[PDB]
Amino acid sequence: GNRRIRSVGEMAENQFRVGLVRVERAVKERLSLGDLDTLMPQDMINAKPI
Amino acid sequence: MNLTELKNTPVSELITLGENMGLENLARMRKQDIIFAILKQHAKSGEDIFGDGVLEILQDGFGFLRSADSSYLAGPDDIYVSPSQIRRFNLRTGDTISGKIRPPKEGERYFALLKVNEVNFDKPENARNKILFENLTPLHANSRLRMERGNGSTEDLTARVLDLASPIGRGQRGLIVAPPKAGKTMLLQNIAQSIAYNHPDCVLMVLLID
Ligand SMILES: Nc1ncnc2c1ncn2[C@@H]1O[C@H](COP(=O)(O)OP(=O)(O)O)[C@@H](O)[C@H]1O
Ligand code: BEF
Ligand SMILES: [Mg+2]
Repeated sequence: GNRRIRSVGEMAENQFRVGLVRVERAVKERLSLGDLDTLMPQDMINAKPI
Repeated sequence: MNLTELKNTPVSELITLGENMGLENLARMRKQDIIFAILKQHAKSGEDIFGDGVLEILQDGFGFLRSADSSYLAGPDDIYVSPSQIRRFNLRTGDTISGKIRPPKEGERYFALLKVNEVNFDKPENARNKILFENLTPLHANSRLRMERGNGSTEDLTARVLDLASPIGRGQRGLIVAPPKAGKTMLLQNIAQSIAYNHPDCVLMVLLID
Protein backbone atom coordinates (compact mmCIF):
# COMPACT_ATOMS: atom_id res chain seq x y z
CA GLY A 1 0.00 0.00 0.00
CA ASN A 2 3.00 2.31 0.42
CA ARG A 3 4.95 1.03 -2.61
CA ARG A 4 3.70 2.26 -5.99
CA ILE A 5 4.29 0.49 -9.31
CA ARG A 6 5.00 2.51 -12.46
CA SER A 7 4.73 1.02 -15.94
CA VAL A 8 6.44 1.87 -19.22
CA GLY A 9 3.82 4.54 -19.91
CA GLU A 10 4.59 6.56 -16.79
CA MET A 11 8.36 6.44 -17.33
CA ALA A 12 7.89 7.41 -20.98
CA GLU A 13 5.70 10.35 -19.96
CA ASN A 14 8.29 11.39 -17.37
CA GLN A 15 11.11 11.37 -19.93
CA PHE A 16 8.86 13.21 -22.39
CA ARG A 17 8.41 15.90 -19.74
CA VAL A 18 12.17 16.03 -19.07
CA GLY A 19 12.72 16.73 -22.75
CA LEU A 20 9.75 19.09 -22.87
CA VAL A 21 11.16 21.32 -20.14
CA ARG A 22 14.39 21.71 -22.14
CA VAL A 23 12.45 22.50 -25.31
CA GLU A 24 10.37 24.89 -23.18
CA ARG A 25 13.44 26.80 -22.02
CA ALA A 26 14.63 26.85 -25.64
CA VAL A 27 11.36 28.20 -27.03
CA LYS A 28 11.19 30.72 -24.18
CA GLU A 29 14.64 32.13 -24.92
CA ARG A 30 13.79 32.09 -28.64
CA LEU A 31 10.51 33.95 -28.04
CA SER A 32 12.49 36.80 -26.43
CA LEU A 33 13.03 38.34 -29.89
CA GLY A 34 10.27 36.92 -32.12
CA ASP A 35 7.63 39.51 -33.00
CA LEU A 36 4.42 39.54 -35.01
CA ASP A 37 4.36 38.54 -38.68
CA THR A 38 7.93 37.21 -38.79
CA LEU A 39 7.88 33.48 -37.95
CA MET A 40 5.56 30.50 -38.18
CA PRO A 41 5.17 28.28 -35.09
CA GLN A 42 7.56 25.74 -36.63
CA ASP A 43 11.10 27.15 -36.59
CA MET A 44 11.16 27.92 -32.86
CA ILE A 45 10.74 24.20 -32.07
CA ASN A 46 13.54 21.72 -32.70
CA ALA A 47 13.32 17.94 -32.68
CA LYS A 48 16.65 17.47 -30.88
CA PRO A 49 15.98 17.44 -27.10
CA ILE A 50 12.68 15.55 -26.84
CA MET B 1 19.86 55.67 -42.43
CA ASN B 2 18.95 54.05 -45.75
CA LEU B 3 21.02 51.58 -47.74
CA THR B 4 20.74 53.48 -51.03
CA GLU B 5 22.00 56.71 -49.41
CA LEU B 6 25.35 54.96 -48.97
CA LYS B 7 24.83 52.89 -52.12
CA ASN B 8 25.00 55.74 -54.64
CA THR B 9 27.49 58.29 -53.28
CA PRO B 10 31.13 57.70 -54.32
CA VAL B 11 33.83 56.08 -52.19
CA SER B 12 35.23 59.47 -51.14
CA GLU B 13 32.07 60.51 -49.31
CA LEU B 14 32.16 57.16 -47.51
CA ILE B 15 35.78 57.84 -46.52
CA THR B 16 35.11 61.27 -45.01
CA LEU B 17 31.90 60.02 -43.38
CA GLY B 18 33.56 57.09 -41.63
CA GLU B 19 36.57 59.20 -40.66
CA ASN B 20 34.04 61.55 -39.06
CA MET B 21 32.30 58.68 -37.26
CA GLY B 22 35.58 57.76 -35.53
CA LEU B 23 36.30 54.53 -37.39
CA GLU B 24 39.13 52.15 -37.99
CA ASN B 25 40.76 53.10 -41.29
CA LEU B 26 37.98 52.29 -43.76
CA ALA B 27 40.35 52.86 -46.68
CA ARG B 28 41.65 49.31 -46.09
CA MET B 29 38.26 47.71 -46.83
CA ARG B 30 36.07 47.17 -49.90
CA LYS B 31 33.04 49.33 -50.71
CA GLN B 32 30.80 46.59 -49.33
CA ASP B 33 32.85 46.32 -46.15
CA ILE B 34 32.80 50.13 -45.98
CA ILE B 35 29.00 50.25 -45.98
CA PHE B 36 28.89 47.17 -43.74
CA ALA B 37 31.14 48.65 -41.04
CA ILE B 38 29.47 52.07 -41.24
CA LEU B 39 26.01 50.54 -40.83
CA LYS B 40 27.36 48.36 -38.02
CA GLN B 41 28.73 51.36 -36.13
CA HIS B 42 25.57 53.37 -36.81
CA ALA B 43 23.34 50.63 -35.38
CA LYS B 44 25.76 50.37 -32.46
CA SER B 45 24.48 53.84 -31.52
CA GLY B 46 20.89 52.57 -31.47
CA GLU B 47 19.15 53.30 -34.78
CA ASP B 48 16.70 51.10 -36.66
CA ILE B 49 17.87 50.83 -40.27
CA PHE B 50 15.97 51.00 -43.55
CA GLY B 51 17.15 49.35 -46.74
CA ASP B 52 16.31 48.22 -50.24
CA GLY B 53 17.40 45.76 -52.90
CA VAL B 54 16.45 43.20 -55.51
CA LEU B 55 15.65 39.69 -54.29
CA GLU B 56 17.47 36.55 -55.44
CA ILE B 57 16.07 33.08 -54.75
CA LEU B 58 18.49 30.42 -53.54
CA GLN B 59 17.97 26.66 -53.74
CA ASP B 60 18.15 26.26 -49.95
CA GLY B 61 14.89 28.23 -49.68
CA PHE B 62 15.97 31.60 -48.31
CA GLY B 63 16.56 34.74 -50.36
CA PHE B 64 19.14 37.50 -50.54
CA LEU B 65 18.69 41.21 -51.32
CA ARG B 66 21.37 42.56 -53.68
CA SER B 67 22.11 46.08 -54.89
CA ALA B 68 23.21 47.62 -58.18
CA ASP B 69 26.50 48.69 -56.54
CA SER B 70 27.55 45.03 -56.51
CA SER B 71 25.78 44.58 -59.87
CA TYR B 72 23.37 42.25 -58.05
CA LEU B 73 25.96 39.88 -56.56
CA ALA B 74 26.86 38.31 -53.23
CA GLY B 75 28.35 40.76 -50.75
CA PRO B 76 28.69 41.40 -47.02
CA ASP B 77 25.86 43.98 -47.12
CA ASP B 78 23.30 41.69 -48.77
CA ILE B 79 20.06 41.45 -46.79
CA TYR B 80 19.04 37.92 -45.80
CA VAL B 81 15.33 37.08 -46.03
CA SER B 82 13.66 33.93 -44.71
CA PRO B 83 11.67 31.66 -47.07
CA SER B 84 8.53 32.22 -44.97
CA GLN B 85 8.40 35.90 -45.91
CA ILE B 86 8.76 34.80 -49.54
CA ARG B 87 5.74 32.59 -48.86
CA ARG B 88 3.46 35.06 -47.07
CA PHE B 89 4.17 38.18 -49.15
CA ASN B 90 4.65 36.12 -52.35
CA LEU B 91 8.23 37.05 -53.19
CA ARG B 92 10.32 35.81 -56.12
CA THR B 93 13.36 36.74 -58.19
CA GLY B 94 13.22 40.30 -59.50
CA ASP B 95 11.00 41.68 -56.73
CA THR B 96 12.74 44.85 -55.58
CA ILE B 97 11.90 45.43 -51.92
CA SER B 98 12.51 48.28 -49.48
CA GLY B 99 11.70 48.30 -45.78
CA LYS B 100 12.84 47.88 -42.20
CA ILE B 101 16.25 46.22 -41.82
CA ARG B 102 18.69 45.46 -39.02
CA PRO B 103 22.33 44.35 -39.08
CA PRO B 104 23.01 40.63 -38.57
CA LYS B 105 22.17 39.67 -35.01
CA GLU B 106 24.34 37.79 -32.56
CA GLY B 107 26.47 35.32 -34.51
CA GLU B 108 25.00 36.15 -37.94
CA ARG B 109 26.79 37.84 -40.84
CA TYR B 110 24.07 39.31 -43.10
CA PHE B 111 21.35 41.92 -42.64
CA ALA B 112 17.81 40.76 -41.85
CA LEU B 113 14.60 42.15 -43.33
CA LEU B 114 12.11 43.07 -40.59
CA LYS B 115 9.20 44.85 -42.26
CA VAL B 116 8.35 45.12 -45.95
CA ASN B 117 7.27 48.60 -47.08
CA GLU B 118 7.62 48.72 -50.88
CA VAL B 119 7.48 45.78 -53.31
CA ASN B 120 8.43 46.92 -56.82
CA PHE B 121 7.32 50.49 -56.05
CA ASP B 122 3.97 49.24 -54.75
CA LYS B 123 2.27 48.56 -51.45
CA PRO B 124 3.18 45.09 -50.13
CA GLU B 125 -0.56 44.66 -49.54
CA ASN B 126 -1.36 44.59 -53.27
CA ALA B 127 1.91 42.82 -54.18
CA ARG B 128 0.11 39.48 -53.82
CA ASN B 129 -2.39 40.72 -56.45
CA LYS B 130 -0.08 40.34 -59.43
CA ILE B 131 -0.26 38.67 -62.84
CA LEU B 132 2.41 36.22 -63.92
CA PHE B 133 4.63 36.56 -66.96
CA GLU B 134 3.95 33.39 -68.95
CA ASN B 135 0.18 33.76 -68.51
CA LEU B 136 0.44 37.08 -70.37
CA THR B 137 -1.06 37.51 -73.82
CA PRO B 138 1.72 39.04 -75.96
CA LEU B 139 0.97 41.31 -78.90
CA HIS B 140 2.70 43.51 -81.44
CA ALA B 141 3.88 47.02 -80.62
CA ASN B 142 1.21 49.69 -81.12
CA SER B 143 2.49 52.71 -79.19
CA ARG B 144 5.28 54.57 -80.95
CA LEU B 145 8.44 55.39 -78.99
CA ARG B 146 9.66 58.50 -80.79
CA MET B 147 13.46 58.62 -80.63
CA GLU B 148 13.95 62.05 -82.22
CA ARG B 149 14.97 64.84 -79.85
CA GLY B 150 13.90 67.66 -82.17
CA ASN B 151 16.66 70.03 -81.02
CA GLY B 152 18.84 69.28 -84.05
CA SER B 153 22.21 68.71 -82.39
CA THR B 154 25.12 67.22 -84.33
CA GLU B 155 24.84 63.70 -82.92
CA ASP B 156 21.02 63.74 -82.92
CA LEU B 157 21.17 62.62 -86.56
CA THR B 158 21.99 59.09 -85.39
CA ALA B 159 18.61 59.14 -83.64
CA ARG B 160 16.55 60.68 -86.45
CA VAL B 161 17.74 58.06 -88.93
CA LEU B 162 16.31 55.63 -86.38
CA ASP B 163 12.84 57.08 -86.99
CA LEU B 164 13.67 56.71 -90.71
CA ALA B 165 15.26 53.25 -90.77
CA SER B 166 13.74 50.96 -88.11
CA PRO B 167 10.86 52.17 -85.92
CA ILE B 168 10.75 51.20 -82.25
CA GLY B 169 7.74 50.56 -80.03
CA ARG B 170 6.89 49.48 -76.51
CA GLY B 171 7.69 45.78 -76.37
CA GLN B 172 9.73 45.65 -79.57
CA ARG B 173 12.21 42.87 -80.40
CA GLY B 174 15.37 44.43 -81.81
CA LEU B 175 18.72 42.95 -82.83
CA ILE B 176 21.80 45.05 -83.62
CA VAL B 177 23.91 43.23 -86.22
CA ALA B 178 27.30 44.88 -86.65
CA PRO B 179 30.99 43.93 -86.81
CA PRO B 180 33.34 45.08 -84.04
CA LYS B 181 34.45 48.72 -83.99
CA ALA B 182 31.60 50.02 -86.15
CA GLY B 183 29.89 52.40 -83.71
CA LYS B 184 27.51 50.32 -81.61
CA THR B 185 28.52 51.98 -78.34
CA MET B 186 27.73 55.56 -79.38
CA LEU B 187 24.50 54.31 -80.96
CA LEU B 188 23.45 52.62 -77.71
CA GLN B 189 24.39 55.70 -75.67
CA ASN B 190 22.27 57.91 -77.93
CA ILE B 191 19.42 55.41 -77.66
CA ALA B 192 19.59 55.55 -73.87
CA GLN B 193 19.81 59.35 -73.82
CA SER B 194 16.87 59.79 -76.20
CA ILE B 195 14.71 57.32 -74.27
CA ALA B 196 15.54 58.89 -70.90
CA TYR B 197 14.71 62.34 -72.31
CA ASN B 198 11.54 61.66 -74.31
CA HIS B 199 10.10 58.81 -72.19
CA PRO B 200 11.12 59.32 -68.54
CA ASP B 201 8.12 57.31 -67.35
CA CYS B 202 9.36 53.92 -68.56
CA VAL B 203 12.20 52.39 -66.55
CA LEU B 204 15.45 52.14 -68.51
CA MET B 205 18.04 49.43 -67.88
CA VAL B 206 21.18 48.43 -69.80
CA LEU B 207 23.15 45.16 -69.87
CA LEU B 208 26.93 45.17 -70.31
CA ILE B 209 28.25 41.59 -70.44
CA ASP B 210 32.02 41.04 -70.75
N1 LIG C 1 28.68 60.21 -83.53
C1 LIG C 1 30.03 60.18 -83.49
N2 LIG C 1 30.77 61.31 -83.54
C2 LIG C 1 32.11 61.29 -83.50
N3 LIG C 1 32.83 60.16 -83.41
C3 LIG C 1 32.23 58.95 -83.34
C4 LIG C 1 30.76 58.89 -83.38
N4 LIG C 1 30.42 57.59 -83.30
C5 LIG C 1 31.57 56.88 -83.22
N5 LIG C 1 32.65 57.69 -83.24
C6 LIG C 1 34.06 57.24 -83.17
O1 LIG C 1 34.07 55.82 -83.11
C7 LIG C 1 34.76 55.35 -81.95
C8 LIG C 1 33.81 54.46 -81.16
O2 LIG C 1 34.52 53.39 -80.54
P1 LIG C 1 33.69 52.23 -79.80
O3 LIG C 1 32.71 52.89 -78.87
O4 LIG C 1 34.67 51.22 -79.26
O5 LIG C 1 32.87 51.55 -81.01
P2 LIG C 1 32.32 50.04 -80.88
O6 LIG C 1 31.64 50.00 -79.54
O7 LIG C 1 31.38 49.90 -82.06
O8 LIG C 1 33.57 49.19 -80.98
C9 LIG C 1 35.21 56.56 -81.15
O9 LIG C 1 36.64 56.60 -81.08
C10 LIG C 1 34.69 57.77 -81.89
O10 LIG C 1 35.78 58.65 -82.21
F1 BEF D 1 32.38 46.80 -80.85
BE1 BEF D 1 33.32 47.14 -79.65
F2 BEF D 1 34.07 45.92 -79.12
F3 BEF D 1 32.43 47.74 -78.53
MG1 LIG E 1 31.05 48.83 -77.67
